Amino acid sequence: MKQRITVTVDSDSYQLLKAYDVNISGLVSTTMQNEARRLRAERWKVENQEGMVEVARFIEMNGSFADENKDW
Amino acid sequence: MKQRITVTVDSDSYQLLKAYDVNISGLVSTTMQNEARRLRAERWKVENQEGMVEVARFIEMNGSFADENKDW
Repeated sequence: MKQRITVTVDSDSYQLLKAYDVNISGLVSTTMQNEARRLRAERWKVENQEGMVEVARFIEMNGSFADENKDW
Repeated sequence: MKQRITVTVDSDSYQLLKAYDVNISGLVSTTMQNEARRLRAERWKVENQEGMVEVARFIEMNGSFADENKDW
């Protein structure tokens, strides 16, 4: 069978991601796999932060691109 | 008005999170806000499946506690 899990966004941030990469629906269940794997009843944290992205800072920014071709 | 993002999981990991924390739908859009600001998603889904969490016995179930638990 299947389970329809739907977060009615438009107001929530979902739109932002899909607004620039409407490839999250799958992500939804993916973001869980991570929170799922790590899921094991007991879970600590307190304070975690080291490297941020790598071990200094990298990432790549092109500027400001939406995600639509529009009409022309 | 609103946008219905429906990731019919049941098979996907979504269920894994709701199975032990059915507090993701709203979360979905949250994970986006972070992936929205930073707008730097990633591509790395699953490869194959297992089809056996353990190996002993696990016939059709209806539920009892949490969502898919037994006792503790």
